[PDB]
Amino acid sequence: KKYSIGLDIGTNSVGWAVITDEYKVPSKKFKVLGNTDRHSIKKNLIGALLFDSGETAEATRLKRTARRRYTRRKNRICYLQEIFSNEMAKVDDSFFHRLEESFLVEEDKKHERHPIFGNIVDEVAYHEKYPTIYHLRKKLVDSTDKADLRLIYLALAHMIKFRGHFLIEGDLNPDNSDVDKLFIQLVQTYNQLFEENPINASGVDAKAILSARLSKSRRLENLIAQLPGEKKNGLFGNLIALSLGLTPNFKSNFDLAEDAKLQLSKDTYDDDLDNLLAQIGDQYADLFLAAKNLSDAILLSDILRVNTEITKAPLSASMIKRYDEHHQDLTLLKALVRQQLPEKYKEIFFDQSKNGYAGYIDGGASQEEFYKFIKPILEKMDGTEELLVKLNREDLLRKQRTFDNGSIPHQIHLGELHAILRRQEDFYPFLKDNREKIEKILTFRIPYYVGPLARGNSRFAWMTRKSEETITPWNFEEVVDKGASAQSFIERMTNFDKNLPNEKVLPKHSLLYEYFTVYNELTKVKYVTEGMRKPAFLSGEQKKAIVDLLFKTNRKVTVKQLKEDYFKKIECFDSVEISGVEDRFNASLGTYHDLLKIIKDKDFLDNEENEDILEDIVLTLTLFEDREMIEERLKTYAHLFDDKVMKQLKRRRYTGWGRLSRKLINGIRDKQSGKTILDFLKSDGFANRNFMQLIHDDSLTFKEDIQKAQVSGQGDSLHEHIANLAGSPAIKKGILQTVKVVDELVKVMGRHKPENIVIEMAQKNSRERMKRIEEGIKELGSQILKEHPVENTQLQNEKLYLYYLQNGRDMYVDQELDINRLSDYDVDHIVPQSFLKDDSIDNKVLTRSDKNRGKSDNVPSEEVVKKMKNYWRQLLNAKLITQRKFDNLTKAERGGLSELDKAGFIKRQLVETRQITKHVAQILDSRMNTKYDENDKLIREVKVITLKSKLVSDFRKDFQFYKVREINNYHHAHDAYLNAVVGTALIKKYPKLESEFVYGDYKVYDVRKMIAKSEQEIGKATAKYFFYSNIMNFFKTEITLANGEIRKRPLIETNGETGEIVWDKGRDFATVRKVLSMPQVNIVKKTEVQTGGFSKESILPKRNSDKLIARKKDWDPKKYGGFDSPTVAYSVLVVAKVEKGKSKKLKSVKELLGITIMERSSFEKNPIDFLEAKGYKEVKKDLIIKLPKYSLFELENGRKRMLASAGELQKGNELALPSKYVNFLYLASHYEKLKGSPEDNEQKQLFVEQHKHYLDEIIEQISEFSKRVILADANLDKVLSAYNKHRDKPIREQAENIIHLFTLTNLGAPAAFKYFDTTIDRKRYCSTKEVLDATLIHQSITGLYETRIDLSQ
DNA sequence: AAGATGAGACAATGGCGATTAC
RNA sequence: CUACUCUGUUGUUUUAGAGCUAGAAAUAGCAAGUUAAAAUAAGGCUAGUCCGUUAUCAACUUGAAAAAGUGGCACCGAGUCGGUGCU
DNA sequence: GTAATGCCATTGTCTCATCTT
Repeated sequence: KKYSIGLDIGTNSVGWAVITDEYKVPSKKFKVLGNTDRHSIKKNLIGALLFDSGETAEATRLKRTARRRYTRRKNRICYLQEIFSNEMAKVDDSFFHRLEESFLVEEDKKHERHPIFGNIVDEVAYHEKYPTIYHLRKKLVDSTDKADLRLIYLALAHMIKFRGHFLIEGDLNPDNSDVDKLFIQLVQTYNQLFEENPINASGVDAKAILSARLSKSRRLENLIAQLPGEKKNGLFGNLIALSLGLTPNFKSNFDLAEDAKLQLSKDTYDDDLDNLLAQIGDQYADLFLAAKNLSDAILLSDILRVNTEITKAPLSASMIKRYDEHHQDLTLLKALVRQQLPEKYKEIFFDQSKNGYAGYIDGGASQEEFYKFIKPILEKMDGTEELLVKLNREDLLRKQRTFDNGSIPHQIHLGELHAILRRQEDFYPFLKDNREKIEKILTFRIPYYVGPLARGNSRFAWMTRKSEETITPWNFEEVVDKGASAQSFIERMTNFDKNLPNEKVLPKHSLLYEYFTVYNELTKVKYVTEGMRKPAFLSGEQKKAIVDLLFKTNRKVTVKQLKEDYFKKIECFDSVEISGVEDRFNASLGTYHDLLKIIKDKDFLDNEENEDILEDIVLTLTLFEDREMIEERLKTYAHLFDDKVMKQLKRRRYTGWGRLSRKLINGIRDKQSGKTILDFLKSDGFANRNFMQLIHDDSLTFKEDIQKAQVSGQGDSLHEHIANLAGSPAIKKGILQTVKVVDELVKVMGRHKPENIVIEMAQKNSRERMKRIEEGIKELGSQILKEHPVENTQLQNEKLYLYYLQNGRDMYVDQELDINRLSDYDVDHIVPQSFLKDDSIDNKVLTRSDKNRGKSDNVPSEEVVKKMKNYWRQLLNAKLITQRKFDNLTKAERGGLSELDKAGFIKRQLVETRQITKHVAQILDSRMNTKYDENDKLIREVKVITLKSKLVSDFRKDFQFYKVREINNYHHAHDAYLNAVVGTALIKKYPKLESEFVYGDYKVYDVRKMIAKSEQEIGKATAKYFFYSNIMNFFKTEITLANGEIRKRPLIETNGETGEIVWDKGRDFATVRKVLSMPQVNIVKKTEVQTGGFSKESILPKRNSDKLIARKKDWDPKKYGGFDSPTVAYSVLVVAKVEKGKSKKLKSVKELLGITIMERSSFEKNPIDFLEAKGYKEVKKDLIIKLPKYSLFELENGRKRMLASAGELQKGNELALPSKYVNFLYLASHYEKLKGSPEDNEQKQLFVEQHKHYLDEIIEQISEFSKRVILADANLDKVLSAYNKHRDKPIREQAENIIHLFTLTNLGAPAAFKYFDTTIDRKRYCSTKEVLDATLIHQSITGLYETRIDLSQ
């Protein structure tokens, strides 16, 4: 029995269906295991696996690095105590011991409750003498007297524990720290990036402006006032606003559609910066980097207020001044409030719940919340000067430990540490002996390229050891093989090219890469002069001349500079027109101009012998960021340069990686031509092929070379094949599940492999079209928006959007369209639906009658093209229409549609562009087909067909097999079935087109033979598959062309070459409808142990509740607080006995106990001991059942539940709504947006109106389903009541809201939903009792093989 | 008319506590 | 398009920073607050300045584990699958 | 006393209304 499998792979579901030769879904009897009376069940071979999305490893990575940081910080403190130990033992015996046990309460604390001195008197004296640690630090830096060793340790430990950032390398100096130098660097980067209309800031006094004590916005405005050519909303103004701490919007600066806001203080700035940079290119990356540096400088000046130089510790003195000012402002505030506003004093200083001062100090109230709370209070009170100016300047009652301290470099803390060590050096000899040791503890930082200092038991570590001793900050240089460690780092961090494995990818800023992309963008440029009247691609000599003369002289090349300074200057061409590019060249030779600015030797940059040297330099600067390792890897080229520019070269840094390798760009060579990819880009004769075309085109050896190396890089296991794929972990999980589903399906069919496996990979728009309309209108100059104003909400209508796209004019006739008579007007297709199924705006026009297109079934005639070509050219250059639409509109002037165009349409409909789909097909093909013959040829028994979603979607829309995702989860399985049907139909109808869809080595049939010329009526003497280029015409009974003639096709479609019936237009559509109507579809929720964090991360205060979880073994949460809300890994049905407490009373209980993630290892180590520790006795070990999340139970009347938890359930049933209601809902909800022909649209609308009683019937279906299964009668009553409340509303709205009503009945967790204004809150199933007497159903991945256990026992 | 800030609603399911009802 | 290394600042939690005056308390009037220690997934053995939140996971049999095995075919129907013949 | 009906969480984010430029 031959069969085929259809698959719909997604990130949260995998649809699957099995079809026969007559497009039927088999129904089979499957054995049922367990201990019930049901031994067989009938199931349809169609279903869908559902599963939670796979997660990325980012969060785990962050947590891991955080753990490492905490560990290493604690180790730093342990090092400091190790240095201090013997002399602290001589001074105080239990000092460090008291410091470690500071957290414990006095009952559990073995030593005195007072940490530092152990007696209350000395503690009071210390705190009064030093109320903050910065007081002690400033004293120890500015006092020559001998100090107590405990206080010295406190200062050093505070400076080491919170040591500051490492963003600045080397000693602190004005070149990389003062605001002025970084401002000059910012305007230098700005002028370098533009140079046309640059900003000159020679006169500015950046220090006096940026460091001045004023509000942020007023400082920004004051700096803008000093630059008359720039404004606050300019790019530079937005950069300064970003550097000062404001939230500037860069949307207007780059005309981006979506608003991109950046805030340096926000933790999510980097990925936001990566999104923005992705939109505008990485040329601005270093610009924003300089802004960040400038921000830190400004921040450092905001903290380093005490610049008077009378002290040696600027930071500690500044914190003292902040303390004093805080004290003054506090006492003044209390005085003013008590004087003027006696009432509400308690709300500010005692209440603490509403963000008062007590909330600012003792409650969870941030600085911005406290300021926001006290701003109106200060405004209302009198005598509040000198506090509001501080509040607006964000310097009122500041704490010493705030979010600003991230900007403090570690060289300052190092300075204060050096000062303290030097002051107390002679008094304590071991400080003199261990000065460099302590300094090394503060300054030592494990390099990125060394990584975890493991000894073989770390999956993430790679470093090499030159000894066998504990790595410390002092012996790191002589124990860590930095050379070998850096080499391993290189070997690990080098990703391999997806096109060619086993070859390292070049850096993104490599010179050869920039040359490659520059030529790749330049080769798609076409020029038309005055006389030739036809587009001609640039020749090799032209490319070399333009590159050498223009691209090697300026960073930005625009079309105007290109035509003015090359074509007119050298080629003497007065007027040129360019279609390939829009405004400028996206590619650029950034690295070239960077190196030119560094070494200032233009001839050296163009010598082809020095290419490898420059590639080595860029690679070294890309891989590493540390100055020492860069100097080590750049020492070989010290003699080449003058050693002045070498310093500037070492300061340059590059980040990023490309996607292609050197061997692909300029390595592999065509055997016949003898030219590499780059050589083909530079020279290719008349026609110039781009990169993607060389990969696609089979006439060259490049495609063969890329294909033949794909299987070398692969591995042996399935896991390695899945890990090598290029996709998110979610789709990789879905792919693995798909493979397993295929394995089970071929097992179910008696180990018979299928014949075919068909695979499918499962307000902004209004803004884009609005910006498009506004730019087109502003460019043209017709003020249609003035006489007929519209908003982005109304622009969703097709006919109105087309009305505004066409300047309010008819496309075929020279007359204006009537704004308020669009119902009489028709929407025409530039390329008819009989040739290509393209219903986008790119191929649609609006006109009063589609008879104006003319009599031909092709593109519009030449008589209309000749009349309207000028107006279409004005709409073209005004960006109202695209280049392709203009090409299609004016195709009759060039003969009309051609065989190459029809072949392009066929390839557009039949080939899948996504690489991930091809790799999945490769995996399935390799796993399914594994036989050979005597020779070395692969026998392909199973064909893996790759299909596009558009085909099945159009199949649904054309024949009313409508999809409504909100009804149930059946649509995945249905999509898989329809994929199988369409795939099998296409492989049966057109076997010679196997190379388009089927994976593997096939004959590359040129499509020119297949396309029939001059309507040969698909003759049989010659092949002639089709005259009309639409592949899905044979499913249709009639074919309506663009003129109105209705062509007829036979009732039974058969293959021409083999005489096999491929589609019976009666029996097969009836079969498809019957399959779509089946109510039993196997929907399976993949059961999964829950993993991840133990609980909510919140560390809650102490409470009298046994739900609290201890943060450490001996930290009783009733005294110390802790975590609550643990996640249940899985539930465990246990049959056991418990003590009632009134007596022994071993009542035999049966209940689900949730094993939390934290408890899992202990429970699995020894379950019985764990359960006895929980209180259970005489546990029936053999009856314990492991129940992971989504475990399925069936109760009475087919009602089903899924396990969400140990104490909560989810809905387990699917609502098999009849097909007629699904189609009615789709039609009623899509009333205005039918997007079909007018007659067809009228038919659908009349069908909806004639069948409006289906609304009440659907409500009845939801009601009866809910009463049987859902059991939420309060919500059902709410629903029915709301439906009766809104029966007056239009049919469309009632349909749209019934769609929301199906959330009441959906499989999975209950969720709230809205019926018009009314909201129905979720009813949860917060009890697991009933499942203890239900039937548990263990399911295979396909759900076919079941095991039913009656838990009554 | 555009940009920024504040408030009311959405994500999105399960655990905790309170509540209420038998 | 994933994956990875180095690093910081906040935050939270207990304890320390003596509260003072009345009053049998309850509760009232005021003073004060900015800082610090320690933990920051419980923990693990392999004892490293390492690892612990990703991937993977129905049931049953054999195994410490990677992993191997276990479930008849047609026909008439179709409310979550039912019925009939052969085997 | 036991068993079935709103807030919080890595407290993010999006849209609408009002005020300011």
